[PDB]
Amino acid sequence: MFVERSLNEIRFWSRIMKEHSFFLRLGFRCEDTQLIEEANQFYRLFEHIEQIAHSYTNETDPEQIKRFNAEVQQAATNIWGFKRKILGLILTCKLPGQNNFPLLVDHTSREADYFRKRLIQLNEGKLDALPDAIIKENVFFLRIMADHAKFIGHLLDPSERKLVDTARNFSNDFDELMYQAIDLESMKPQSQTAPLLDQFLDQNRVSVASLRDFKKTARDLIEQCKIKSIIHPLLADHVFREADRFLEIIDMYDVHL
Amino acid sequence: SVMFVERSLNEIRFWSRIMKEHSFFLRLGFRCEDTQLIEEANQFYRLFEHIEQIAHSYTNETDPEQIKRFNAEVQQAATNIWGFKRKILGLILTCKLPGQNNFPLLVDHTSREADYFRKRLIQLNEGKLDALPDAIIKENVFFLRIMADHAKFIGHLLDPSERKLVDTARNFSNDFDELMYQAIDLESMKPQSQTAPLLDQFLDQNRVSVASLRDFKKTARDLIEQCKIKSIIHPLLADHVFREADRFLEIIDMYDVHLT
Amino acid sequence: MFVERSLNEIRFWSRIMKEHSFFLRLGFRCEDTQLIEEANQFYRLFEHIEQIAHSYTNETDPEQIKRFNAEVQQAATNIWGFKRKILGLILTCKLPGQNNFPLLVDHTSREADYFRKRLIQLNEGKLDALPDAIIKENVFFLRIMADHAKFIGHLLDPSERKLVDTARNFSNDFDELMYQAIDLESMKPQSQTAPLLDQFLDQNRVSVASLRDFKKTARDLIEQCKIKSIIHPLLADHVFREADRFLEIIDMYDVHL
Amino acid sequence: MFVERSLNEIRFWSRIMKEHSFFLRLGFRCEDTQLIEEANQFYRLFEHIEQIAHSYTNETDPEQIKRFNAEVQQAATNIWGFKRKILGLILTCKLPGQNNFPLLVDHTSREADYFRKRLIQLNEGKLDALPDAIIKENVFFLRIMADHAKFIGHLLDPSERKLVDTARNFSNDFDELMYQAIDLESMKPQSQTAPLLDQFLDQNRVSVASLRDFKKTARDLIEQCKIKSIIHPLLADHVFREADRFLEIIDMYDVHLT
Amino acid sequence: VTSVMFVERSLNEIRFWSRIMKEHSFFLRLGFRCEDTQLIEEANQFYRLFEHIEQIAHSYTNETDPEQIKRFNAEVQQAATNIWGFKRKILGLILTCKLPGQNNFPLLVDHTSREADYFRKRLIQLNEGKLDALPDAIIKENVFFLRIMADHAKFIGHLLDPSERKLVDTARNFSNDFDELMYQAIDLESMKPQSQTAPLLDQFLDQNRVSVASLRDFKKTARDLIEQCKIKSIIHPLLADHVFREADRFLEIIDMYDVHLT
Amino acid sequence: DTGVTSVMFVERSLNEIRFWSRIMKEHSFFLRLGFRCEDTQLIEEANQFYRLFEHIEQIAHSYTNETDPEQIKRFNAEVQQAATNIWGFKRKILGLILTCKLPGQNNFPLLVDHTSREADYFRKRLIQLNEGKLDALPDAIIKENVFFLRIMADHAKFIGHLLDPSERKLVDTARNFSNDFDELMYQAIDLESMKPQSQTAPLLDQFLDQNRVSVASLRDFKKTARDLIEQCKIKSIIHPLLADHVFREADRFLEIIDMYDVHL
Ligand SMILES: [Fe+3]
Ligand SMILES: [Fe+3]
Ligand SMILES: [Fe+3]
Ligand SMILES: [Fe+3]
Ligand SMILES: [Fe+3]
Ligand SMILES: [Fe+3]
Ligand SMILES: [Mg+2]
Ligand SMILES: [Mg+2]
Ligand SMILES: [Mg+2]
Ligand SMILES: [Mg+2]
Ligand SMILES: [Mg+2]
Ligand SMILES: [Mg+2]
Repeated sequence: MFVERSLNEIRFWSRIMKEHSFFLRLGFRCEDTQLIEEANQFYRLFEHIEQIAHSYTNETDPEQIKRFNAEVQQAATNIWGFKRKILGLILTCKLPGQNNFPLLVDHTSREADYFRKRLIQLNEGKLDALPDAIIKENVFFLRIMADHAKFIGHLLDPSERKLVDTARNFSNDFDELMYQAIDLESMKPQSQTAPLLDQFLDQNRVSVASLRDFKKTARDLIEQCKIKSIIHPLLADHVFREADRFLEIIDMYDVHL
Repeated sequence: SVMFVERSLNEIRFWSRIMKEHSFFLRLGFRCEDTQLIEEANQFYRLFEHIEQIAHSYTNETDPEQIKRFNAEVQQAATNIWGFKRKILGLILTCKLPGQNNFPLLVDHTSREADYFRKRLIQLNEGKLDALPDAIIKENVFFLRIMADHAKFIGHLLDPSERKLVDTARNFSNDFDELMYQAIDLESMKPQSQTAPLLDQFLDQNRVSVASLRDFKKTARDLIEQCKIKSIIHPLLADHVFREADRFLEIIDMYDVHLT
Repeated sequence: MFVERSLNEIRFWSRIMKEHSFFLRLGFRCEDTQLIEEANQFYRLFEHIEQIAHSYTNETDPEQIKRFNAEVQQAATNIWGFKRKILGLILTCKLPGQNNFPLLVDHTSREADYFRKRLIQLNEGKLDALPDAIIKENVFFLRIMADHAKFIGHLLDPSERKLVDTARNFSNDFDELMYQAIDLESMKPQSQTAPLLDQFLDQNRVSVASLRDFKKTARDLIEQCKIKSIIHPLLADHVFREADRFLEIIDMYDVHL
Repeated sequence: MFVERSLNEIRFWSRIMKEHSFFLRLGFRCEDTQLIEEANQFYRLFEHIEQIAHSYTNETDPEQIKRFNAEVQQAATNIWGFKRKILGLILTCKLPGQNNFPLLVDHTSREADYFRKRLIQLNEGKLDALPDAIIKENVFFLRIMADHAKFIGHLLDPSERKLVDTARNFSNDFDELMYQAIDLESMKPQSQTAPLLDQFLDQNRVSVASLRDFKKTARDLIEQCKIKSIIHPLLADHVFREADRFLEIIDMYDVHLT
Repeated sequence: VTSVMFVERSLNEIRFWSRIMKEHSFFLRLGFRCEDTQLIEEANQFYRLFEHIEQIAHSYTNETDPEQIKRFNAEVQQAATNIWGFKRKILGLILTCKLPGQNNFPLLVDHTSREADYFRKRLIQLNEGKLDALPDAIIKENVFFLRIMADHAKFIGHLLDPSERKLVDTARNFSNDFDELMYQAIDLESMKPQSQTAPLLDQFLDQNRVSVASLRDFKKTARDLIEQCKIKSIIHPLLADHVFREADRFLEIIDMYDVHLT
Repeated sequence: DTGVTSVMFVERSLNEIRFWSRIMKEHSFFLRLGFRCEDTQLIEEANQFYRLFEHIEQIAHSYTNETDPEQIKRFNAEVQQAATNIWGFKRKILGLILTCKLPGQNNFPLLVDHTSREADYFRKRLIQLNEGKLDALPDAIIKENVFFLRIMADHAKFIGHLLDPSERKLVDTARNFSNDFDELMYQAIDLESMKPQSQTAPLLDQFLDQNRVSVASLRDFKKTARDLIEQCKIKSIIHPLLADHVFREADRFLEIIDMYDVHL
């Protein structure tokens, strides 16, 4: 259902790109003034997109929404190229002193691209059949979960030994499920049977729910200032919502099967 | 031009032998009632053995045009064995062959190796070999997975009573899992991650690991040849994975030099 | 009670022997026709024996059973001898490309032996004092438990990382209980105090009950084609019953104590 | 030797405090304008101190060296206060968005406290006798090493998995050496025998050597951009130089013990 | 009222650690060589001294005249000092290898004397009207006790028969777990007074309590298994009980402080 | 080659008695050390065993390869009764500890049982000698490794447990050896079950090979720890003579491994 889904995607992901520019900005060196401005530009861009998405509704004219999709797709492409650009400066050591992790940069670029791609599937009636969506969403989100588990463990203060270790065991849980998901993807279309796919979702579910439960707790502790970390609480909430979205997808794909 | 000829003969002398051996290994995994599948495997064995013989008869003086035609026929043999491995996998995954003995990972593994070969031939035939930074990343992302799978197969095919070597295999298994992920990340970070320093460190880190597995596979192979250890690894399988490890090592050293 | 016991043993173990003959035949190469024919021979002979034991009842003439015992006890000596001949051929590498694990072969042979000597026990009335019994069965069966955890781990498709790992944890669990059993053994009969034996039995039960559930779970998943393995739906059922059986014995030993 | 040792200590630790000033400012948010310039002030104070230290010689009037020590002591007290104040802002979440690890702020404050305490010992004639120094230096420095291994592992890009895991193994190695150090410490003066302290120095030396070498290597790969991290090259050379001084101390205690 | 709280606290402190110092006297005597008779005799007098101090501590009441309790604190603190000196003398003898054959872990001797020292310093706090405020109490007590629980896990693991592999593995896990909390506690402590926020202190207590409760259960079960003869060890049943009571003490303190913080 | 694997009746006898008599004598001291001071029956009974094996060791050392095979044969049967006696004593002690009849004593039950296994092995070896039934090489290889890999795995726990827990590095090293030999022992058990099929020269050669690297390494670790204890350089409750006692036992296992390797 094109209008339904378009707006869901955009409401969620544009909040994400908006938040991304804030985080990337926090990690720029103070003197990198052009990059700080770009970041602020993209901040307001996606902020604006966000407001527009919320002001639409299921009863909005499909054509108007197709144009919005096309427009949001172009913003998703522009934040993407911006992230790449930062990645190349960091990776060539052009920004000594800077505090963006290359992996987080690449990470946020993959989500931007997940976003632009989804918009194209929508505007093209090229959504995926259930067998393909189960594999591709999982292969995608399981890497994203594994990434978050490392961001948290890296941004936790090293004195927080027990929570650093807990995030470490989540970073290994998802490293390993991502690999099962990579194998399952190579064995397609042969792997794409009812019983293999149901088991695959079954097994991912218990972890994601656990991780989601963990990001929530972590978020509340950070907000209450109960732990030591360089984790901005908006970041903690952000990865919580990404986890929570993965879990909804997993649960709805398990209903469709 | 003559170097198109070298490179095609090297690729075929190596991978044709691998495709022929795959046919043997897969058939060894078949239940004794699967005569069609068994006979199909034997056909592919005969086919690639014959492709291998031809490839060792041609030479660096051979007409580039007859080499180019050999490539397209060999590339079609590759497409077909790939097609056949895919059908075996389908069957395993739907439990059509209860009692069969081929790991589905092994069936996808060898089928991945047929695809590698397929695409290399096309690359040569079009004169479309990758630039150094893409080759490096592409060859490794692929071969590090292969080494990772090897280490698992060895570990699963060793007899559970050979605790020390099973444990060693699992340590290798763990390292190449780790190296594949580093390569998946590099790959995602490309072209930004394709700088001289990053790629030299990537290859350096890989080389120490690959040479060590290479040595373990050889030592394993010598032991299985003399019945010094307990397993269900046919000696030729031990030799096969040792050869593919050696191949990978030469390629890394190749690129290492091209860059350094 | 000599009769109920014999038939219980024979009804259970003959099926185990029938089943080995079939598992072994699948490791045999297609060229190895004499081995295949002999294995199908032991399959047919224990199946026949299964059938005979399901026809008898606790009413049956003692002597007609004391001689069914000796019959069957010969059949178990013979299958034992055959699993041994397979072992020798495997260990000197005269059958390259076969798919039976030497550990598997020595393991069937140990089970086969166990049966042989139990029948002897039943006919000689040399059945074990309770303290000696608890230590003997547990040593034997813990080891069987420890091998099974390995066979499961090795015969699962390597792409089943989560499940391979679970089997490995069990494997280590049971190696540990066995080494504990072994030390109690050497400490016998000094170690054969009621509380020591009661603590022994308690520790082992938690693990055996775990693994039993795992096996049941795994079997159900392979039957349903939910997981990637080269474990036969029958083999999984086979180790489940041996697990199940061992738990019966443990529970009964705690009761008589 | 009062002058020698003062100058040695000052030349080393002044560069260290100057470097902290730089790392701390990198961790501040851009609107933290007063923090940034307070950091830049210490940067300068200590560069100047470093310059003066480097221009005096073993032959300088002890009375001027004594006064320099006292001047340096106060500078070290003030940056220690500055470090603590920053610790307080962070721990009460007054600075969201900032990127200085509280552990790192605490750690640099512990280094400042060490510097300042060594200047007092110097000026008072109250340096430790050997068996006390051995235990005290090691208890202190082994902790410095455990932290550094954790800072390295955290500041490494998460995708640098082999290097992340090597750093963790070093963190684990040093936690364990530090706890051994803490029990020896509790067991003193009884544990202060030549044999126990000889073996202490020996166990410790080998991981300090490996760690120094890992730091050298990390520094060189970062300088050459061969790996991914958020570790300024200078932070790499810095911890490398703290590892090296610990190792020089171990070697000189070992010589004295023998 | 306030004098009554001085008295209550003094007698709680003394009732508890007088028992501990006494038992330590026994434990250490058990680990001496049979030919070390002067040491054994000296251990035997300390047992008897704390036995009597414990007796008197249980006969005094909350109604006891504070001046007398004060005099009692001072004398028992002199006894604490004296057994500390003894424990340290022994540690010396061992670390200079002069008792080949003895069976007391030097870590244990040193552990016992840290508890002797704790007891001696609590009594001076009580007598001088100088108890820790809540923020410092919370950090000083956990720092002390976390090290104690860590040591205990080690002793259990070393004193279990090696054939008890599962139980040795649980002790060792608990040991690792408490090394970890101890080291969190040492970083919190260095970050004081900045780290002394109600929020950071509440989480510190919560995180420690999960562990201490869990080890407390374990030490009780182990104690019962040993009294019942169900497991193989060289752990005197009383020693198991002793370390259970110290865990229980520590869990009390965490609850009383969680309460007073909330 | 120092006689450990000799098949000459006299030489092998003296070698075995010289070595194991000293071992049992030292067990008599170690066991005594773990008794409560009030258990004087035990203390006295241990001192007597200490005295017996001390005596036997001096006599073994007085005999030569030239001594009359009839004397040696009677000596062996005496020494064999002695070994049966100390074995029963150790089992008695074990029984007392397992019924918790001695609260506060310090001998591990695994240690007591382990000393009774070394005793039983002395026992059975002298019976082989007198009856003329030393094992053929493929059996000796399996049987000795199974016995001695267990001895080695027990020792690395004895060291693990008797080191002060504040020696974290060394206690961790002990544990790694302990796990290695657990694993080597379980390999031998399987090898032993798979016999006589497994007794091929290639499988026994690999077995010994793998066994050797761990044994030489534990041997070296035990010599090093011995020297650190004599010097007072580490913290433990390991008597310096216990450290040397388990070094001599590893060392002998190493001769056996190296000599079997040659013969093989
Ligand atoms: Fe995001
Ligand atoms: Fe291949
Ligand atoms: Fe079976
Ligand atoms: Fe510093
Ligand atoms: Fe205590
Ligand atoms: Fe011994
Ligand atoms: Mg994300
Ligand atoms: Mg391959
Ligand atoms: Mg079985
Ligand atoms: Mg530092
Ligand atoms: Mg205590
Ligand atoms: Mg021994």
